[PDB]
Amino acid sequence: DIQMTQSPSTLSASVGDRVTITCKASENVDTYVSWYQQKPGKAPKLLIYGASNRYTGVPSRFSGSGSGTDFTLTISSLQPDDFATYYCGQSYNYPFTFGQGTKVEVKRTVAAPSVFIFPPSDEQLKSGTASVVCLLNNFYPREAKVQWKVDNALQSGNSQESVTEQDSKDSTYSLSSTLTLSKADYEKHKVYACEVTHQGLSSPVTKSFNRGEC
Amino acid sequence: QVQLVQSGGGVVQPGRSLKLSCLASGYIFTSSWINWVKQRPGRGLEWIGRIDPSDGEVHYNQDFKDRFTISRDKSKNTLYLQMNSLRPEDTAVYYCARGFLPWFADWGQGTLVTVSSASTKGPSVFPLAPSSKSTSGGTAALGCLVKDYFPEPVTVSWNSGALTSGVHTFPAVLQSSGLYSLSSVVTVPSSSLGTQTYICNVNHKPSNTKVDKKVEPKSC
Repeated sequence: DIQMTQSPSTLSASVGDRVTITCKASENVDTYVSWYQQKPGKAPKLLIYGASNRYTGVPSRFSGSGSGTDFTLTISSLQPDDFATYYCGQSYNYPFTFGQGTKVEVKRTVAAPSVFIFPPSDEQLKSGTASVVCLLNNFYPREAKVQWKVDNALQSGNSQESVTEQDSKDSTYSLSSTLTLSKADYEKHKVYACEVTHQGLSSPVTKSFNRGEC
Repeated sequence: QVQLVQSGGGVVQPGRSLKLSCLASGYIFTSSWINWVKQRPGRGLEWIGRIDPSDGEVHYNQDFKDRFTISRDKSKNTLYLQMNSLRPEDTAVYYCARGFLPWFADWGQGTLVTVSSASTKGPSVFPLAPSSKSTSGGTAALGCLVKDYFPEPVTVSWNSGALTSGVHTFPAVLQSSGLYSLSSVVTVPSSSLGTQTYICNVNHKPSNTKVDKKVEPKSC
Protein backbone atom coordinates (compact mmCIF):
# COMPACT_ATOMS: atom_id res chain seq x y z
CA ASP A 1 0.00 0.00 0.00
CA ILE A 2 2.31 2.71 1.36
CA GLN A 3 5.47 1.77 -0.59
CA MET A 4 8.56 3.16 1.22
CA THR A 5 11.85 3.65 -0.64
CA GLN A 6 15.51 4.38 0.20
CA SER A 7 18.54 5.78 -1.59
CA PRO A 8 21.37 5.50 -2.28
CA SER A 9 21.29 1.68 -2.20
CA THR A 10 25.00 1.46 -1.33
CA LEU A 11 27.24 4.20 0.06
CA SER A 12 31.02 4.51 -0.08
CA ALA A 13 32.16 6.43 2.99
CA SER A 14 35.03 6.73 5.48
CA VAL A 15 35.48 7.61 9.16
CA GLY A 16 35.00 11.35 9.44
CA ASP A 17 32.39 11.79 6.72
CA ARG A 18 28.93 13.30 6.72
CA VAL A 19 26.70 10.51 5.42
CA THR A 20 23.11 11.02 4.33
CA ILE A 21 20.48 8.37 3.46
CA THR A 22 17.29 9.52 1.70
CA CYS A 23 13.96 7.85 2.40
CA LYS A 24 10.82 8.48 0.33
CA ALA A 25 7.13 7.87 0.98
CA SER A 26 4.81 7.21 -1.99
CA GLU A 27 2.10 8.42 0.38
CA ASN A 28 1.80 11.10 3.04
CA VAL A 29 2.52 10.20 6.66
CA ASP A 30 3.38 13.01 9.04
CA THR A 31 6.41 12.18 11.06
CA TYR A 32 5.86 8.43 11.20
CA VAL A 33 9.15 7.29 9.68
CA SER A 34 11.81 5.63 11.73
CA TRP A 35 15.41 4.71 11.03
CA TYR A 36 17.04 1.39 11.98
CA GLN A 37 20.59 0.12 12.05
CA GLN A 38 21.17 -3.61 11.72
CA LYS A 39 24.67 -4.97 11.15
CA PRO A 40 25.46 -8.33 9.47
CA GLY A 41 23.96 -11.20 11.46
CA LYS A 42 22.09 -8.94 13.90
CA ALA A 43 18.64 -7.55 14.64
CA PRO A 44 17.83 -3.92 13.69
CA LYS A 45 17.92 -1.30 16.44
CA LEU A 46 15.92 1.94 16.49
CA LEU A 47 17.86 5.17 16.01
CA ILE A 48 15.21 7.84 15.32
CA TYR A 49 11.50 7.35 16.12
CA GLY A 50 8.92 10.14 15.66
CA ALA A 51 10.60 11.76 12.65
CA SER A 52 13.48 13.58 14.30
CA ASN A 53 13.21 12.05 17.78
CA ARG A 54 16.43 10.20 18.58
CA TYR A 55 16.07 6.95 20.65
CA THR A 56 17.87 6.15 23.92
CA GLY A 57 21.62 5.82 23.66
CA VAL A 58 21.64 6.61 19.93
CA PRO A 59 24.73 8.90 19.76
CA SER A 60 24.34 12.55 18.89
CA ARG A 61 25.74 11.96 15.43
CA PHE A 62 22.55 10.38 14.10
CA SER A 63 20.04 13.08 13.15
CA GLY A 64 16.58 12.88 11.53
CA SER A 65 14.69 15.47 9.45
CA GLY A 66 12.10 15.74 6.74
CA SER A 67 8.36 15.23 6.97
CA GLY A 68 5.52 14.18 4.64
CA THR A 69 7.14 12.16 1.81
CA ASP A 70 10.82 13.13 1.94
CA PHE A 71 12.89 12.02 4.88
CA THR A 72 16.61 11.85 5.53
CA LEU A 73 18.91 10.32 8.11
CA THR A 74 22.18 12.15 8.61
CA ILE A 75 25.37 11.10 10.30
CA SER A 76 27.40 14.24 11.10
CA SER A 77 30.67 12.37 11.38
CA LEU A 78 31.24 8.77 10.41
CA GLN A 79 32.75 6.39 13.01
CA PRO A 80 33.81 2.70 12.87
CA ASP A 81 30.40 1.65 14.29
CA ASP A 82 28.37 3.57 11.69
CA PHE A 83 29.28 1.17 8.90
CA ALA A 84 26.10 -0.92 8.62
CA THR A 85 22.74 -1.16 6.83
CA TYR A 86 20.08 1.47 7.36
CA TYR A 87 16.33 1.25 6.87
CA CYS A 88 13.34 3.58 7.15
CA GLY A 89 9.75 2.58 7.73
CA GLN A 90 6.43 4.35 7.89
CA SER A 91 4.11 3.51 10.82
CA TYR A 92 1.29 5.83 9.82
CA ASN A 93 -1.01 3.72 7.62
CA TYR A 94 -1.77 -0.01 7.76
CA PRO A 95 0.14 -1.96 7.03
CA PHE A 96 3.56 -0.87 8.19
CA THR A 97 6.15 -0.92 5.41
CA PHE A 98 9.96 -0.52 5.54
CA GLY A 99 12.53 0.90 3.15
CA GLN A 100 14.64 -1.26 0.84
CA GLY A 101 17.76 -0.48 2.90
CA THR A 102 20.98 1.54 2.35
CA LYS A 103 24.39 -0.01 3.08
CA VAL A 104 27.30 2.15 4.18
CA GLU A 105 30.75 0.89 3.21
CA VAL A 106 34.31 1.88 4.10
CA LYS A 107 35.73 3.78 1.19
CA ARG A 108 39.22 3.15 -0.13
CA THR A 109 41.15 3.33 -3.42
CA VAL A 110 40.34 1.41 -6.58
CA ALA A 111 41.97 -2.01 -6.64
CA ALA A 112 41.63 -4.49 -9.48
CA PRO A 113 41.05 -8.23 -8.84
CA SER A 114 43.71 -10.98 -8.99
CA VAL A 115 42.10 -13.77 -11.00
CA PHE A 116 42.66 -17.48 -10.45
CA ILE A 117 40.78 -20.13 -12.52
CA PHE A 118 40.65 -23.59 -10.85
CA PRO A 119 40.03 -26.68 -13.04
CA PRO A 120 38.07 -29.69 -11.65
CA SER A 121 39.80 -32.11 -9.32
CA ASP A 122 40.06 -35.63 -10.68
CA GLU A 123 38.02 -36.95 -7.72
CA GLN A 124 34.94 -34.78 -8.27
CA LEU A 125 35.08 -36.04 -11.85
CA LYS A 126 34.41 -39.52 -10.47
CA SER A 127 31.34 -37.95 -8.77
CA GLY A 128 29.89 -37.22 -12.20
CA THR A 129 30.03 -33.49 -11.63
CA ALA A 130 32.80 -31.04 -12.51
CA SER A 131 32.99 -27.58 -10.87
CA VAL A 132 35.27 -25.04 -12.56
CA VAL A 133 36.08 -22.24 -10.04
CA CYS A 134 37.06 -18.63 -10.82
CA LEU A 135 38.42 -16.50 -8.00
CA LEU A 136 38.48 -12.68 -8.39
CA ASN A 137 40.68 -11.47 -5.59
CA ASN A 138 40.91 -8.44 -3.27
CA PHE A 139 39.19 -5.93 -5.51
CA TYR A 140 37.37 -2.68 -4.83
CA PRO A 141 34.63 -1.63 -5.45
CA ARG A 142 32.21 -4.57 -5.52
CA GLU A 143 31.00 -3.92 -9.06
CA ALA A 144 32.79 -6.61 -11.07
CA LYS A 145 31.63 -9.06 -13.74
CA VAL A 146 32.51 -12.64 -14.59
CA GLN A 147 31.94 -14.24 -17.96
CA TRP A 148 32.44 -17.92 -18.50
CA LYS A 149 33.32 -19.00 -22.04
CA VAL A 150 33.50 -22.68 -22.85
CA ASP A 151 35.05 -23.27 -26.30
CA ASN A 152 34.72 -19.54 -26.98
CA ALA A 153 30.95 -19.96 -26.51
CA LEU A 154 29.80 -17.39 -23.96
CA GLN A 155 27.91 -19.35 -21.34
CA SER A 156 24.74 -18.19 -19.64
CA GLY A 157 22.64 -19.51 -16.77
CA ASN A 158 25.15 -22.24 -15.87
CA SER A 159 27.05 -20.67 -12.98
CA GLN A 160 26.84 -19.23 -9.44
CA GLU A 161 28.77 -16.72 -7.39
CA SER A 162 29.19 -15.60 -3.79
CA VAL A 163 30.73 -12.31 -2.75
CA THR A 164 32.59 -11.64 0.45
CA GLU A 165 31.82 -8.74 2.80
CA GLN A 166 34.06 -5.72 3.31
CA ASP A 167 37.49 -6.77 4.54
CA SER A 168 38.02 -5.58 8.08
CA LYS A 169 41.52 -4.58 7.04
CA ASP A 170 41.82 -4.27 3.24
CA SER A 171 38.27 -2.94 2.76
CA THR A 172 38.42 -5.08 -0.35
CA TYR A 173 35.87 -7.58 -1.64
CA SER A 174 36.58 -11.12 -2.89
CA LEU A 175 34.42 -12.98 -5.42
CA SER A 176 34.18 -16.65 -6.36
CA SER A 177 32.28 -17.92 -9.38
CA THR A 178 31.73 -21.58 -10.22
CA LEU A 179 30.90 -23.02 -13.63
CA THR A 180 29.09 -26.25 -12.81
CA LEU A 181 28.36 -29.10 -15.22
CA SER A 182 28.40 -32.89 -15.53
CA LYS A 183 31.57 -34.67 -16.65
CA ALA A 184 30.17 -35.89 -19.97
CA ASP A 185 30.16 -32.25 -21.02
CA TYR A 186 33.31 -31.33 -19.17
CA GLU A 187 34.83 -34.18 -21.18
CA LYS A 188 33.05 -32.78 -24.27
CA HIS A 189 34.97 -29.45 -24.42
CA LYS A 190 38.54 -28.29 -24.22
CA VAL A 191 38.92 -24.60 -23.48
CA TYR A 192 37.37 -23.08 -20.35
CA ALA A 193 37.71 -19.32 -19.88
CA CYS A 194 36.95 -16.81 -17.14
CA GLU A 195 36.90 -13.31 -18.69
CA VAL A 196 36.90 -10.85 -15.77
CA THR A 197 35.87 -7.20 -15.92
CA HIS A 198 36.27 -4.69 -13.12
CA GLN A 199 36.45 -0.92 -13.37
CA GLY A 200 40.00 -1.14 -12.01
CA LEU A 201 41.20 -3.22 -14.97
CA SER A 202 42.50 -1.51 -18.16
CA SER A 203 41.21 -4.44 -20.26
CA PRO A 204 39.25 -7.58 -19.32
CA VAL A 205 41.38 -10.20 -17.57
CA THR A 206 40.98 -13.61 -19.15
CA LYS A 207 42.06 -16.82 -17.43
CA SER A 208 41.65 -20.17 -19.11
CA PHE A 209 42.85 -23.71 -19.51
CA ASN A 210 42.44 -26.75 -21.73
CA ARG A 211 40.60 -29.83 -20.54
CA GLY A 212 43.47 -32.25 -21.08
CA GLU A 213 46.55 -30.21 -21.95
CA CYS A 214 48.87 -29.06 -19.14
CA GLN B 1 20.64 -3.65 26.01
CA VAL B 2 16.88 -3.67 25.13
CA GLN B 3 15.83 -7.19 23.96
CA LEU B 4 13.00 -9.79 24.31
CA VAL B 5 13.21 -13.63 24.19
CA GLN B 6 12.38 -15.62 21.07
CA SER B 7 12.82 -19.39 20.91
CA GLY B 8 10.93 -21.24 18.18
CA GLY B 9 11.59 -22.61 14.66
CA GLY B 10 14.39 -24.33 12.76
CA VAL B 11 14.59 -26.60 9.72
CA VAL B 12 11.09 -27.52 8.56
CA GLN B 13 9.81 -29.70 5.71
CA PRO B 14 7.55 -27.72 3.32
CA GLY B 15 3.76 -27.79 3.52
CA ARG B 16 4.15 -28.70 7.19
CA SER B 17 3.22 -26.24 9.92
CA LEU B 18 5.48 -24.51 12.44
CA LYS B 19 5.20 -22.22 15.50
CA LEU B 20 7.48 -19.59 17.15
CA SER B 21 7.48 -18.05 20.66
CA CYS B 22 8.28 -14.57 22.02
CA LEU B 23 8.62 -14.52 25.81
CA ALA B 24 8.07 -11.10 27.46
CA SER B 25 8.05 -9.91 31.12
CA GLY B 26 4.80 -9.46 33.12
CA TYR B 27 4.68 -5.70 32.67
CA ILE B 28 5.92 -5.64 29.05
CA PHE B 29 3.24 -8.21 28.27
CA THR B 30 0.40 -6.05 29.66
CA SER B 31 1.82 -2.66 28.55
CA SER B 32 2.68 -2.75 24.82
CA TRP B 33 2.06 -3.95 21.31
CA ILE B 34 4.10 -6.86 19.87
CA ASN B 35 4.87 -6.73 16.16
CA TRP B 36 6.18 -9.79 14.41
CA VAL B 37 8.50 -8.56 11.65
CA LYS B 38 9.91 -10.73 8.84
CA GLN B 39 13.10 -10.61 6.85
CA ARG B 40 14.14 -12.92 4.03
CA PRO B 41 18.00 -12.77 3.83
CA GLY B 42 19.09 -10.28 1.18
CA ARG B 43 15.83 -8.36 1.26
CA GLY B 44 14.24 -5.64 3.42
CA LEU B 45 11.64 -6.02 6.15
CA GLU B 46 8.05 -7.28 5.99
CA TRP B 47 5.62 -6.40 8.78
CA ILE B 48 3.50 -9.48 9.60
CA GLY B 49 1.22 -8.11 12.32
CA ARG B 50 0.52 -6.82 15.85
CA ILE B 51 -1.42 -7.43 19.06
CA ASP B 52 -2.80 -4.90 21.56
CA PRO B 53 -1.57 -5.38 25.23
CA SER B 54 -5.04 -5.27 26.86
CA ASP B 55 -7.04 -7.85 24.92
CA GLY B 56 -4.74 -9.01 22.20
CA GLU B 57 -6.44 -7.56 19.18
CA VAL B 58 -4.43 -8.81 16.26
CA HIS B 59 -3.67 -6.77 13.12
CA TYR B 60 -2.12 -8.81 10.27
CA ASN B 61 -0.84 -8.16 6.77
CA GLN B 62 -3.42 -9.41 4.21
CA ASP B 63 -0.69 -11.64 2.72
CA PHE B 64 0.17 -13.42 5.94
CA LYS B 65 -3.48 -12.85 6.95
CA ASP B 66 -4.32 -15.98 5.02
CA ARG B 67 -2.01 -18.48 6.82
CA PHE B 68 -0.29 -16.90 9.85
CA THR B 69 -2.01 -16.42 13.22
CA ILE B 70 -0.75 -14.33 16.12
CA SER B 71 -1.75 -15.33 19.67
CA ARG B 72 -0.39 -15.11 23.22
CA ASP B 73 -0.66 -16.46 26.77
CA LYS B 74 -1.31 -14.44 29.89
CA SER B 75 -0.14 -17.20 32.28
CA LYS B 76 3.08 -17.68 30.33
CA ASN B 77 3.49 -14.09 29.10
CA THR B 78 4.39 -15.24 25.59
CA LEU B 79 3.26 -14.16 22.14
CA TYR B 80 2.92 -16.59 19.23
CA LEU B 81 3.21 -16.99 15.47
CA GLN B 82 1.47 -19.99 13.93
CA MET B 83 2.88 -20.65 10.47
CA ASN B 84 0.69 -23.26 8.74
CA SER B 85 1.19 -24.64 5.24
CA LEU B 86 4.84 -23.67 4.83
CA ARG B 87 6.42 -22.72 1.49
CA PRO B 88 10.18 -22.34 0.77
CA GLU B 89 9.54 -18.64 0.43
CA ASP B 90 9.07 -18.68 4.25
CA THR B 91 12.80 -19.16 4.80
CA ALA B 92 13.51 -15.97 6.74
CA VAL B 93 14.48 -14.56 10.14
CA TYR B 94 11.59 -13.62 12.47
CA TYR B 95 11.73 -10.86 15.09
CA CYS B 96 9.11 -9.72 17.63
CA ALA B 97 9.77 -6.06 18.49
CA ARG B 98 8.07 -4.35 21.43
CA GLY B 99 6.98 -0.73 21.69
CA PHE B 100 5.13 2.52 22.27
CA LEU B 101 2.94 4.26 19.68
CA PRO B 102 3.48 2.67 16.30
CA TRP B 103 7.18 2.15 17.21
CA PHE B 104 9.31 -1.05 17.01
CA ALA B 105 11.69 -0.21 19.90
CA ASP B 106 12.62 -3.44 21.67
CA TRP B 107 13.52 -6.12 19.15
CA GLY B 108 14.00 -9.79 19.91
CA GLN B 109 17.09 -11.64 18.74
CA GLY B 110 15.08 -13.30 15.93
CA THR B 111 14.39 -16.96 15.08
CA LEU B 112 15.47 -18.60 11.78
CA VAL B 113 12.96 -20.80 10.00
CA THR B 114 14.32 -22.97 7.19
CA VAL B 115 11.86 -24.68 4.86
CA SER B 116 13.53 -27.46 2.85
CA SER B 117 12.80 -31.00 1.66
CA ALA B 118 16.58 -31.72 1.91
CA SER B 119 17.99 -34.37 4.26
CA THR B 120 21.11 -33.96 6.40
CA LYS B 121 24.21 -34.54 4.31
CA GLY B 122 27.92 -34.45 4.99
CA PRO B 123 30.04 -32.30 2.65
CA SER B 124 32.29 -33.59 -0.13
CA VAL B 125 35.60 -31.69 0.10
CA PHE B 126 37.54 -31.24 -3.14
CA PRO B 127 40.90 -29.69 -3.78
CA LEU B 128 41.35 -26.24 -5.37
CA ALA B 129 45.01 -27.18 -5.86
CA PRO B 130 47.48 -24.60 -7.27
CA SER B 131 48.66 -25.10 -10.87
CA SER B 132 52.37 -25.50 -11.50
CA LYS B 133 51.50 -24.83 -15.17
CA SER B 134 50.69 -21.27 -14.05
CA THR B 135 52.68 -18.04 -13.84
CA SER B 136 55.02 -17.35 -10.92
CA GLY B 137 53.14 -14.10 -10.21
CA GLY B 138 54.22 -14.06 -6.58
CA THR B 139 51.51 -15.71 -4.51
CA ALA B 140 49.29 -18.69 -5.31
CA ALA B 141 45.85 -19.97 -4.38
CA LEU B 142 44.93 -22.87 -2.17
CA GLY B 143 41.37 -24.01 -1.57
CA CYS B 144 38.75 -26.55 -0.66
CA LEU B 145 35.45 -26.95 -2.43
CA VAL B 146 33.00 -28.04 0.28
CA LYS B 147 30.17 -29.26 -1.93
CA ASP B 148 26.76 -30.85 -1.36
CA TYR B 149 25.67 -30.67 2.27
CA PHE B 150 22.65 -29.77 4.37
CA PRO B 151 21.99 -28.03 6.62
CA GLU B 152 24.24 -25.03 7.30
CA PRO B 153 26.77 -24.30 8.63
CA VAL B 154 30.37 -25.48 8.16
CA THR B 155 33.56 -24.48 9.99
CA VAL B 156 36.47 -24.22 7.55
CA SER B 157 39.97 -23.80 9.04
CA TRP B 158 43.35 -23.88 7.31
CA ASN B 159 46.08 -25.91 8.97
CA SER B 160 44.10 -26.16 12.19
CA GLY B 161 43.66 -22.40 12.18
CA ALA B 162 47.39 -21.76 12.17
CA LEU B 163 47.09 -20.17 8.72
CA THR B 164 44.55 -17.38 9.16
CA SER B 165 45.78 -14.57 6.91
CA GLY B 166 44.53 -14.15 3.35
CA VAL B 167 41.81 -16.77 3.87
CA HIS B 168 38.54 -16.08 2.06
CA THR B 169 35.85 -18.58 3.05
CA PHE B 170 32.92 -17.57 0.78
CA PRO B 171 29.20 -17.59 1.73
CA ALA B 172 27.32 -20.86 1.25
CA VAL B 173 25.41 -20.88 -2.06
CA LEU B 174 22.17 -22.80 -2.35
CA GLN B 175 22.35 -24.94 -5.45
CA SER B 176 19.28 -25.90 -7.45
CA SER B 177 19.45 -29.39 -5.93
CA GLY B 178 18.81 -27.86 -2.52
CA LEU B 179 22.29 -28.45 -1.12
CA TYR B 180 24.80 -25.79 -0.15
CA SER B 181 28.33 -25.30 -1.39
CA LEU B 182 31.04 -22.77 -0.47
CA SER B 183 34.75 -22.25 -0.94
CA SER B 184 37.61 -21.49 1.41
CA VAL B 185 40.62 -20.16 -0.46
CA VAL B 186 43.88 -18.72 0.80
CA THR B 187 46.44 -17.08 -1.46
CA VAL B 188 50.09 -17.70 -0.51
CA PRO B 189 53.53 -17.03 -2.01
CA SER B 190 53.95 -19.53 -4.88
CA SER B 191 57.35 -20.47 -3.38
CA SER B 192 55.82 -21.27 0.02
CA LEU B 193 54.06 -24.04 -1.91
CA GLY B 194 55.70 -27.43 -1.51
CA THR B 195 57.65 -26.18 1.50
CA GLN B 196 54.70 -25.32 3.83
CA THR B 197 51.85 -27.83 4.03
CA TYR B 198 48.30 -26.51 3.49
CA ILE B 199 45.40 -28.56 4.81
CA CYS B 200 41.84 -27.24 5.17
CA ASN B 201 39.70 -28.33 8.10
CA VAL B 202 36.08 -28.92 7.16
CA ASN B 203 33.56 -29.41 9.95
CA HIS B 204 29.85 -30.05 9.55
CA LYS B 205 28.25 -30.31 12.97
CA PRO B 206 24.75 -31.32 11.72
CA SER B 207 25.93 -34.50 9.96
CA ASN B 208 28.82 -34.80 12.44
CA THR B 209 31.24 -34.78 9.50
CA LYS B 210 34.81 -33.54 10.03
CA VAL B 211 37.33 -33.83 7.19
CA ASP B 212 40.91 -32.67 6.74
CA LYS B 213 41.74 -32.35 3.05
CA LYS B 214 45.41 -31.61 2.31
CA VAL B 215 45.82 -29.70 -0.95
CA GLU B 216 48.79 -30.50 -3.21
CA PRO B 217 50.26 -28.01 -5.75
CA LYS B 218 49.47 -29.53 -9.08
CA SER B 219 49.86 -28.07 -12.61
CA CYS B 220 47.95 -31.15 -13.64
